[PDB]
Amino acid sequence: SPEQAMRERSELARKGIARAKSVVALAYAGGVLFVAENPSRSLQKISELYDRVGFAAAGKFNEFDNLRRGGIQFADTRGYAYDRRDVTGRQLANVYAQTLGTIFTEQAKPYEVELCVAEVAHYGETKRPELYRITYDGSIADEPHFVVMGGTTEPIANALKESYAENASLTDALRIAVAALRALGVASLEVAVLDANRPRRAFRRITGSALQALL
Amino acid sequence: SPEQAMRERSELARKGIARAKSVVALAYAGGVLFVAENPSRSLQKISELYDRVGFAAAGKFNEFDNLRRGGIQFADTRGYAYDRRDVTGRQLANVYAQTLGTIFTEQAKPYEVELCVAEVAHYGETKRPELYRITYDGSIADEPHFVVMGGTTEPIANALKESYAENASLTDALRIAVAALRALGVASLEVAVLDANRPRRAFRRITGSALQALL
Amino acid sequence: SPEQAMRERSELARKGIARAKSVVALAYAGGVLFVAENPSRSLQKISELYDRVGFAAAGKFNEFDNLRRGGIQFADTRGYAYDRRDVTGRQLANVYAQTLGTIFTEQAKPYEVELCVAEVAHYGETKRPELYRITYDGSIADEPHFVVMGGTTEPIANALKESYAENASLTDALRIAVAALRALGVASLEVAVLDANRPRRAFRRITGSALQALL
Amino acid sequence: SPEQAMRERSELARKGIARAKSVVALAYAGGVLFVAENPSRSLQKISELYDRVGFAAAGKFNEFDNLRRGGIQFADTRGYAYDRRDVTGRQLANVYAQTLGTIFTEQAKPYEVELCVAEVAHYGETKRPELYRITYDGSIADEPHFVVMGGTTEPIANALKESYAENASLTDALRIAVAALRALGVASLEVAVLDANRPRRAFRRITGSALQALL
Amino acid sequence: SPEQAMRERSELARKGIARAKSVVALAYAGGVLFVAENPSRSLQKISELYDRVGFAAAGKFNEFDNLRRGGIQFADTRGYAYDRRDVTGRQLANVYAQTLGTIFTEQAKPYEVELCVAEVAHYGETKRPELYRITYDGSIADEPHFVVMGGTTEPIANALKESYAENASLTDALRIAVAALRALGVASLEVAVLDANRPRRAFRRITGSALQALL
Amino acid sequence: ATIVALKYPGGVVMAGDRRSTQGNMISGRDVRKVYITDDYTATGIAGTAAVAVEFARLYAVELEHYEKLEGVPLTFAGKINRLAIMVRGNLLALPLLAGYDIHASDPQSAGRIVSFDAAGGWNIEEEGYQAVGSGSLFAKSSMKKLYSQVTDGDSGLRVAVEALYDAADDDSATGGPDLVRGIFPTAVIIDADGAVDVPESRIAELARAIIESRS
Amino acid sequence: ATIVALKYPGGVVMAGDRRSTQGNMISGRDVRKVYITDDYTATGIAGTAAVAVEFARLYAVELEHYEKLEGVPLTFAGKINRLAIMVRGNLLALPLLAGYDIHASDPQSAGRIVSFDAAGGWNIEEEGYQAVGSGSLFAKSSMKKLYSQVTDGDSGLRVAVEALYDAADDDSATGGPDLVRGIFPTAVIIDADGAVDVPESRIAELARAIIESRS
Amino acid sequence: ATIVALKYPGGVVMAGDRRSTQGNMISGRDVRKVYITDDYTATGIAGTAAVAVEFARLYAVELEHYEKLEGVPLTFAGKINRLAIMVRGNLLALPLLAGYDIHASDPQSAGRIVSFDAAGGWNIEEEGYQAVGSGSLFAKSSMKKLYSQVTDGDSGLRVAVEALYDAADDDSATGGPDLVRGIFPTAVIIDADGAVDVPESRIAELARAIIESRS
Amino acid sequence: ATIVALKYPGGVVMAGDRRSTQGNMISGRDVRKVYITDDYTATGIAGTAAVAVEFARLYAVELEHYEKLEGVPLTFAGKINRLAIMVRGNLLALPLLAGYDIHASDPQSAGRIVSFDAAGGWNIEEEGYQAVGSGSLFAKSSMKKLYSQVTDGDSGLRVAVEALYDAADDDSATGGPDLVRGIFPTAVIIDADGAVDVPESRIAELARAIIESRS
Repeated sequence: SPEQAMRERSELARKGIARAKSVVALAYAGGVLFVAENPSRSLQKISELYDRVGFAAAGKFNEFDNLRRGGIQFADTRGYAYDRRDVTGRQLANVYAQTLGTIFTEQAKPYEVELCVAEVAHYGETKRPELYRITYDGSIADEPHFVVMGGTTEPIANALKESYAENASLTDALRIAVAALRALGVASLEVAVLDANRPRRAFRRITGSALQALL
Repeated sequence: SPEQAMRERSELARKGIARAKSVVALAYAGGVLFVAENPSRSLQKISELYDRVGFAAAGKFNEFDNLRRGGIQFADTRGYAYDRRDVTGRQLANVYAQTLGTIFTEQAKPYEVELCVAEVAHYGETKRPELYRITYDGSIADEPHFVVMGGTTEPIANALKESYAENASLTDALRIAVAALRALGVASLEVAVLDANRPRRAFRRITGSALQALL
Repeated sequence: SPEQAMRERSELARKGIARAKSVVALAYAGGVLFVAENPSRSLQKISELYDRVGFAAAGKFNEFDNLRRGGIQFADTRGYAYDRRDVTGRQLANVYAQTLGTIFTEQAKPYEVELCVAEVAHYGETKRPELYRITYDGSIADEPHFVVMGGTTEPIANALKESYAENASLTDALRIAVAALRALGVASLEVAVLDANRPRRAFRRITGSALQALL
Repeated sequence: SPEQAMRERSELARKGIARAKSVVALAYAGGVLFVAENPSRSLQKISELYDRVGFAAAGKFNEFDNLRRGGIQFADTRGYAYDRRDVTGRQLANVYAQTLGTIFTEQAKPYEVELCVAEVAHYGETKRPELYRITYDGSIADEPHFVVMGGTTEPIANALKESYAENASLTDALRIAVAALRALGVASLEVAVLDANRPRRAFRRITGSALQALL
Repeated sequence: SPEQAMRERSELARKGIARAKSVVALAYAGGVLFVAENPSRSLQKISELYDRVGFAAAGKFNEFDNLRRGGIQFADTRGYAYDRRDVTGRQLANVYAQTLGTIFTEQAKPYEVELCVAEVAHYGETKRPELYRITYDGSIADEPHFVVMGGTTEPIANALKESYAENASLTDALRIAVAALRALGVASLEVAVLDANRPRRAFRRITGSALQALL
Repeated sequence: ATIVALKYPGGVVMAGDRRSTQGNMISGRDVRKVYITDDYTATGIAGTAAVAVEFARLYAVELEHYEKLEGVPLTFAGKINRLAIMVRGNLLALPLLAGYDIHASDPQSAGRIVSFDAAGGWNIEEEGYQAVGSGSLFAKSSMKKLYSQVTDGDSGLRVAVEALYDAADDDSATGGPDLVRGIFPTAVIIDADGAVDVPESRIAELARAIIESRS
Repeated sequence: ATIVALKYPGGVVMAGDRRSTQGNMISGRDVRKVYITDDYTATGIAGTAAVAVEFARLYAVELEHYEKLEGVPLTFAGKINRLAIMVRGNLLALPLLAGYDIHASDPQSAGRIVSFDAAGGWNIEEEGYQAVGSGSLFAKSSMKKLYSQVTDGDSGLRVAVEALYDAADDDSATGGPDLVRGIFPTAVIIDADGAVDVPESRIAELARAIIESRS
Repeated sequence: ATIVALKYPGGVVMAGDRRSTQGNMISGRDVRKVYITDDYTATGIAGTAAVAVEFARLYAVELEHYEKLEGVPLTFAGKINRLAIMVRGNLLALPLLAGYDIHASDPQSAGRIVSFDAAGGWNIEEEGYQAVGSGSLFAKSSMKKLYSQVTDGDSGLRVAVEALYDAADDDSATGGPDLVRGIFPTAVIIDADGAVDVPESRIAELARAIIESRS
Repeated sequence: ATIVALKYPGGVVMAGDRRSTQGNMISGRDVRKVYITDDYTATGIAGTAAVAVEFARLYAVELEHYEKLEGVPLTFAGKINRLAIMVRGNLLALPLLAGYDIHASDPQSAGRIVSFDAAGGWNIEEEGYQAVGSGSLFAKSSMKKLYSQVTDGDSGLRVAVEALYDAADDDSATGGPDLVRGIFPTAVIIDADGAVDVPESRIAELARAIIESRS
């Protein structure tokens, strides 16, 4: 009875994911904003995959750390093989979806992780940011505005659907994301951005007095 | 009891396929028309396999993306091995049927996908278009007029059986397909054709103001 | 309890075979006549294995297409190895029986196919035609007059046991086979013969106005 | 519970063997006489293994054909390795017993076959013929006078225990075997002998007018 | 529940062994006497392993024939590797115990065999004979006087415990063993000795008029 | 040895000599070096009979294998591709290919000649004639002057025989017409109706006429 | 053989000779050494026709495979990277690459020339012209003086034809204009609208004008 | 050593010398170099006795293996194919094959001679005689003049013995008739009734008559 | 070193020298080069003691392994086959084999001598004597004149000792009788009762008599 096994695995994965904290991604005027609750400085849930590709995850740290390392290795190999412009968010999202589906199908215990991949336009180019959401069983969706993962996401989803404006500022977006997450100072918070105005490397980490000044 | 397992797998595959959207293929005077509902620009369900061979699928994106990539690789290898005229829709349909049957038999979870392969005559030749339908368990059928896959296909099947005319125009066929699918503007729609009047590459994508003008 | 599993597999194979169409083979004066109901021109159930060896099958197309390809490859290899006269219907029937038995024993799901192998005498030689029947579990039988496979074979078997004459003509045999199958014009019918009067290649396909004239 | 599985496999093998026809072997003055009911000329249950070694089997044709081929290959290899006099009936019986035991133990479905190996003295030598019986689970027994395999063997066993004489003639032994089997003309009968008076190859097949004259 | 499986396997092995005939070994003044009931001349249960090592077994012939061949090969390899005096009964008993334990543990069906290994002193040396008993699950025991294997061994064990004398003669020991086994002429009996007075090869087979004269 | 092929309106002709030597000693007298490998294709290898016949057999087997597997003969472009794979795998003498293109727009310009260089690369001749072998230079120089007289099949055959005679006149490794033994060169003519061997009497008469004219 | 490529405002031109020789003997007369492998890219190999055509076919297949898999054509930087992998794997004659960069900031300075050295390393030409082959030195020395006259496509074509003529004047392995047979060099022009082959009449007129001027 | 085979109406004869040497020293005196490997086939290798006997044994084993496996002897075309595989695998001295074709249309023209060159390619002789070995040239030159006297088996045997004598007269590595020790060449005659060895007395009388005539 | 073997009515004798040298320096004085490897078989290798003893040990182990496994000693034809496999695997000095055939029809003509050439092929001697080693030529030339005096075992032993003396007289690498140290050649006699070593006193007396006669 494959239906019973599939339902039990889905329930286990949902229970595992729902116990994790909430990480949210926003698309403001200058790129993509990542906000997460990280009480530990040593462990991080937001990282960098390539020049214009970001990474965010929620769930067991060891399960998505390996996925992040594999994605970084794959992006580096593909960039060195063809060119640096070959690597895009679509390919990383697709390979992550295939890997998650294979883990869900063949492995004994499914991964209790949620994945988000964000891409920004190259320097001197105009293009709307792209956000992708990968679900534990391999499902892939495209989110035009924002992605909310981890925990009770419904109240935060409603709080973000309301009072959301395009082409906002970094400070305004940061306050909106913080208010949505609360529905929280320098500590227990992790903020990273994908600045499209950077020449080559768009990933940038905000931590310290700069975050307090922005807040 | 293999019968119980086979019935459960078939029920799971049918339930998975029935939740997907509807994609329809039509055979008009100038080739084969593909119409699908695609709210995401990034993800596509209609692609190209060879010079005169098309591809269309419905279901989980990750499951048929791999099949499309494998079919493209196989077609390229066979074309480089013998000749460019060796590759036909029959061989691709047969290999897809064998792959789907093997997945259904040996793999733990069956693929919830529906496959359609369409071929057109070469330049300067007269031959009726061929349409093939591959079902998840490996079943293969030949459809002379149209193929409907995904979702509640019965109302669309009746709406296409009625008011269908051979040797129609591109615009008339597009309107007929849209009306059948509704039983829907530039957005949330994907249209591709296989133009037999092209010298070598018959696949062509219609997107933008051209689609609105045709509509 | 191997008995229960064997009975369930046999029941599944019989149910799968019984849903397929009927293909019949006749031994007239000039060779072997193959008649089958094939509404699709693209898919064929009657093919050629070697110079004087034919092939006929009923059931799932993908399951016996692979068997036909393997038999053709084996016949070609054996002919190139020893000589062209080495290949006979007995060896092909035996290898098909071994393959079907192995599939039934080890594979998860048995093949729902029925196989018939017919051979004719070489040019300038006198020898009665040989007909073999291979059943899904590997059973092999020798049929002196005719083989009926697929569907409700009992009424056709009785209709062929009655009003059957040796050393008949091609037209008379064709009418007898058509009447037995009905118990059906150019379309939805596939006719092939093994003409013993041919020098080297005995297989011949009748399709088009010739079939109507013969009918 | 290995006992239940062993009993079920033994019952399945006995049921499979009991549906087959009866083949009997007799030891007359000039060698070993093999009589079997073979309505098909193409398929044979009696063959030759080496110069002075015979073979007889009852059951599924495909199951013992492979055993016969393997025994022939093994005998040829052993004869080419050491000498032609190395090969004896004991070694073939032992290897057949090991193969049957391994098939019964490890394979999913046991072989429903019965094996008999007969040997005769070399030219210009005096030695009583040897008969061996190999049973499906690997059991080996030595039969001084006759071996009966296949079908309801009890009535034939009693009919052969009564009215059996040593150093009989070929015709007398043939009539005795035919009468025992009936408890049947040129057709539906297969007769082979192991003539000890032959210089090198003792196997000889009797078929046609010679069999009728002997009968 | 490993206990249930172990008990079922032990019961199956005991049932298989108890149906076999009885073979007994005696230690007289000149070596070791082996007596067994062998109605078939072709099959033998007593053989030779090395210069001063014997072999005896009871149960299925095919199961202990392979063990005897493996022991002979191992003894030959060890003798050629280090020296001829390296090989002793202890090493053969130990390797047989390990092999039987591994078969009992990993293989699906345990071996229904009983093994006995006897050794004698070298030429011109004084040393009491050694007898070892290997049981199907790998258990090893040392028997100072006699070993009884196969069938209802209790009555024979009591009959041998009574009226047994050390340093007896060959004829007296043979009569004692025959009387114990009966609790039987030249036929249906196999007698072999390990004569310590032989220079190099101690194994000797008694068969024919010599056995009758000794009896 | 020398093989010459030249094009005429509506077809192509091929011919070769009948001499094989080991240095300065004549080895064969009636060596055949031109073979028909398809209905519209012939090949020729300058060398021993065994190599040429094996090459022709392998090419015919490959072509027939593809024909039986896919049900349609290969295109002329695909036939050359498979031949080059065989030539590259072998490496040696190099083959010469001549055939008819039935899919060409102009039937009168359908004959083709293909040559392989030492490196194994294939080239399509455009000068209308080609010769390979040791006497290739003399034959080509003769055809250079004699090609203006070719207007039909008979004229082309005469010119080919004259080219062979001229090549044999200046090379000791090429044999000329044998008017004592009666061994003349073999020729093959390919046209719209297929490839056919030329009878030896027309070859003989043309050779006799050329010899008489040269006197 | 010699292949010359030079840049003109708004595009680039490429041309090659039509001679292939085996040392001091002429092998071919109409060898084509320049091929179009993409919409904005052409390649040329100085050597036999077979090697050049196989290289062009392989490069086109690779480019089209990437194009079909990822849906977007490779960047010019990525096209060179894949070509160098093919050159390194092969090792031989070295290729010459000319193409148009449609993503360049300045359309008038978009033509590119790429050369590979003996070691397989690729270099981008900055002097505006490049020649490869046996007569490369003479052609380059001619373009050194004639490059000041290039102002458009026609001027560049004239200068390229003159460079080929000068290279053929001093090298015996390069063929000049054939005014008796009518075989002139082939040229390819790549601009913003794509790569197109130059008609033979304009080539012929330019060659005739150059020859008349040289007299 | 020299082996000579010549054809006569209704059969073929084969003979060889009885000398083996290591350079200038005689090694053997009664070496046998012709063996019977089938009922209608004999072979001969010019060399040491061991190599020839091993080759004959291997060929006989291969032929008998096929005969026992398939129940029918190989055709003459298939016999040559298997022999060439053995020759190619070994590489050395080269074998000579002579046999009778019982399926030939004309019984009087059924004898066959097969020769293998240094490269391993097989050729069928059409001149009626063939000789291999060191003295092959002298024997062939003798048969060239003596072949007009062959009209039956006895004439062919006389001519073969005379050819062997002539070959031994001019070569020191070939032995002539030994009238002191009584060692004469061995001969084999193959006809419709099978291959038989010629008795030594008829060989002796023919050698004596030839020697007397030469004096 | 030299090993000589000659046949006498009812048996065969073998003897060898006792010298081993490294070029011009004597290495050993009592080297034994003849060993008994079976009850009816002895072998001898011309070389160092270690190689000969290892070869004899390996041959004895192989023979005893077969004897123990199959219960019957190998035939003489099978003994030679196994020895040749060992010789071929090693490649070196070549062995000499002498034995008694107990299954021969004539007991008086049962002695056998087997020799291996450089290539490893075995030959059966028919001249009644054979010698191997550096002084083989002198020993054979001596036996050529002295073989007429052999009528029993003692005569054969005398002739063998005389042959060894003659071989040592002309070769510096072969040692003659040492009448100061008391080291004489070793001899082995094989007859119907088995192979036995000759005592050193009879060797000594024969050597002394030969030396006295030579003075």
